[PDB]
Amino acid sequence: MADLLMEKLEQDFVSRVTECLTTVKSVNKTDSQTLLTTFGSLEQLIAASREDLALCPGLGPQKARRLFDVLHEPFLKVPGGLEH
Amino acid sequence: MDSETLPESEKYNPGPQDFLLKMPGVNAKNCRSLMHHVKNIAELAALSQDELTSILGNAANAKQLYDFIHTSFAEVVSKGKGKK
Repeated sequence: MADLLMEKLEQDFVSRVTECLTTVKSVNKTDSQTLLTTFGSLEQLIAASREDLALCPGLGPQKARRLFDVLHEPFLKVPGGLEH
Repeated sequence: MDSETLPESEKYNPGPQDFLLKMPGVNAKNCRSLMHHVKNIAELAALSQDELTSILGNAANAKQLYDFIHTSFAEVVSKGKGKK
């Protein structure tokens, strides 16, 4: 249950997104808070491009690229041809 | 057998999968099944609440995931129930 409580929903949510951003080696908690204030939602976080991440108030294209991969790369690489 | 249960998980892209593995209503079982059905994390975020419901099987988990993704933590931390 997500809506179990909203007071804890925000807490768990920011927690989950923080690790989400930090899924890449380069992105650390510093960037997490950076993207938090920039986008503010997981939707925009995944929808963010290398440029969207780079335009942030202190990130850098390097971390933006790595996140773009995690945010745009398939799980199984190529299960047949969703991509190639 | 069962959305395929092959030990190929070792070749699955460790970056995007990590983001999925840390999803709210997506648990280890569901995550496996997700990575097998959905192309990537971008897709689960681009799809409808019905789509993930169909894949997860649990309307709740699906809802949690969708609701989480399309909500903004920063806006919840900005307003709502009373913020100062």
